[PDB]
Amino acid sequence: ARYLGPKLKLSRREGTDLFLKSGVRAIDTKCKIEQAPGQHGARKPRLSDYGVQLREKQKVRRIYGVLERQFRNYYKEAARLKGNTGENLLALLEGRLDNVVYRMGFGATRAEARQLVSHKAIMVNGRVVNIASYQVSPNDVVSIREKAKKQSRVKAALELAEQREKPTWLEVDAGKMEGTFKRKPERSDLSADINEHLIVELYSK
Amino acid sequence: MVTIRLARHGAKKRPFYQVVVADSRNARNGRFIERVGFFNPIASEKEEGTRLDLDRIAHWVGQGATISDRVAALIKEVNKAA
Amino acid sequence: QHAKAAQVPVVVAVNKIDKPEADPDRVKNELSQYGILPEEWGGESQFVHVSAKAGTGIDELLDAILLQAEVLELKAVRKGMASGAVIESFLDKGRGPVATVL
RNA sequence: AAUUGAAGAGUUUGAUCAUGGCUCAGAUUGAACGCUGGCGGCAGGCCUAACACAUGCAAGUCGAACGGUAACAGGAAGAAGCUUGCUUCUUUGCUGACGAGUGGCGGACGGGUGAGUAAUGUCUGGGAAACUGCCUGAUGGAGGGGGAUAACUACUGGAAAC
RNA sequence: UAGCUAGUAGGUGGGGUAACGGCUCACCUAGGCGACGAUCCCUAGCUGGUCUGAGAGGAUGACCAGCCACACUGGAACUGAGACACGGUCCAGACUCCUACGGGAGGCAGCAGUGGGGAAUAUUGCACAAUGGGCGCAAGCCUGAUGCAGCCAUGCCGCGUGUAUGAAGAAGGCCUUCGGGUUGUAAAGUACUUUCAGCGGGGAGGAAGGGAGUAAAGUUAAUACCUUUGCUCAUUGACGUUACCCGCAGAAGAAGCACCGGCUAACUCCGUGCCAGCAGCCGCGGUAAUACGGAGGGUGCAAGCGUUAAUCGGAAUUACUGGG
Repeated sequence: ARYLGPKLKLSRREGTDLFLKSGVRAIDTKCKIEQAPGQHGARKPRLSDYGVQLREKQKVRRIYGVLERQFRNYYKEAARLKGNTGENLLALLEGRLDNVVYRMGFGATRAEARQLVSHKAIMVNGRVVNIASYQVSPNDVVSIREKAKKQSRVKAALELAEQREKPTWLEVDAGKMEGTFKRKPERSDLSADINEHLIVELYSK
Repeated sequence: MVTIRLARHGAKKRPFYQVVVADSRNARNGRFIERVGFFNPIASEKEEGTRLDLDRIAHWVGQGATISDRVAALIKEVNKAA
Repeated sequence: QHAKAAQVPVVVAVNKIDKPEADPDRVKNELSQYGILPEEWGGESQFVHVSAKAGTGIDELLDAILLQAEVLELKAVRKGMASGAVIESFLDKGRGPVATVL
């Protein structure tokens, strides 16, 4: 499991930042955006109609940090449900436990959020939860437990957390290292980056 | 002959019993006349877990069916009231 | 040659002792020729007289075996190690492949 | 409260449009092989020779059906050795039991396999000219007699089975 | 494969079966089945289902469950409620073993396991603790059913092999218009966290029951006795160094595989020179190979990856829906 590789290469290949590093500063100097990685990336791509679909699949998958088989399972569940499949896809991805920790701002990065849920810092409704893929419900309190409370790991994160624009579907809390998940994301609440018919289209063939 | 008995369909190291009316000759997993309840011994803190339609069990006792010792214990556990 | 190249203590025996035409001195002298194990020294050998068909013995052979096992110590590990060499290996129809291990 | 869904491309010709085959992108398996491989959950694991098989194990169980001691586990009685209060050792089915045996019930179930079978089969919907130990409801009898036979003893044919 | 049927088709009577019946017999009549595919041959266990498919359809019947058939080969009956009987029986045949060679014994298409077949599929394991059977009043005994473990990345699914900061844009590699670019925040360095493994502790649930003592009711001559319903006291775990929880140490123990000419996401140099070889398809290579071999860079996917075989799809390419 996990990507494990160099983080900036994925942002540079996709041509828009995926927020993978991005702790202390949103630094231009390191990123080298839109120049592409490797020797021959300088040339204009002139991308295909298949490739723009395949690129958008990777662009979404690399944000949440999922692998294709686990990502396929979310697509199968999103398809059988009534209403738009792309929206029900992004709802299940946003409903991940490692994702909510990043949204509450307990962790600095999505990889550090997955590390904290794996390392059994995070508790949901007073259960500890190892599994990152775990599907959060409406009406779910979430919190850090005593062993991981007030360490250098959480303390540095809560400082840089203030900069963010702040989600509309959850209550932030966090005066005492907890948070509350109020209600479902909808298409307006979540970002405008994703082309939602397009990612669903690729699985049709 | 007809016997009221517990058949196990549940997963490995988590038995979930199906109390059922069947002939004695047939294997535990095998051929049966009808289902009548369920019994989860592993259970959970939820209220549901032992269930048995008494109008069915008293009917089969009236037709002369005999009762396996666990099901006999579970009937005298649930009674009208436990 | 197999006795010297494997560094092995060696004992010999006269087979045809019953016969008077099968005299021990012909047997004793004719294998005394070699550059290892000459005979009639009373050292580096022990001589045995055994009947071919009866047979006769076993005290003299037993004494020769006992003296070589007394002259050089023989021991074996009795815990945590099992080892040895293979004599013969074969296949049996009912039991499968088997092997005789010393 | 409820049963939502359909992609194409390459390749005949100098080039084109048809007709038309071949091939590929998809999903999948009771899989195999190659390279590589940390842990866990759950499920699966001789599809070929219904080809042949060593060894161990896979059906017995009731003394509350009965003769019985073949046991051995005690008691009781009794005889001894003396330590006169004890071990020892013969009797005794008296007993807790129980081999072999008679008799009861089970061995037709549970389990394996896909050889044969294109209709004595299977599946679906109906029927009458039937049985059904074990399991139940209903109503009554359960009286009085006899002859065997295995076991066991006494012998004996047989290499062994018998 | 176009004609096939004498108990064949029908009736009466006798016999037979639990019971209908050409079921089986005697006698009588001449029919029966047949192009809506008889008969014969080849091939095949069937179905609830599985797999694929938008559906219609197609392919298929492992696992799970229902049913039938078979039990070394061939045939028959007994006992029994039920068998023409997998580990019952009798006889014949094949074949293996034993033998005093006259005559006897044996049937893993039960669980393990071995020979052999084959591309290829496992431990000569533990326990009746649990469910369910067999016997028994019951204790209890028996149960390779079943519950469990061992073994294999075989499949599905989950998780990890770190996280953050970090320009010196390091060293080294590769390319270069020899100006540089790239590998590359990757590294190194610094700051943090230790899941799962490793090591030491603690510790659910699967157990309801059954047993021995007691009280009451029912019971009867009876307070017996026995059965039932309460109660108390002793207990009952194969799996099991169980699940699960806590503690310790330290980035420590843990990433490979295919592909990069078009189809089809992802490029240059060097070696070889129509040779060597690649190739799913159209095709590449005969001195500047983005297709071969090697290296660098890149892309896909993950404890798997790829190839091959097998099935359906695309295929309206058997077209009913849906063609000529």
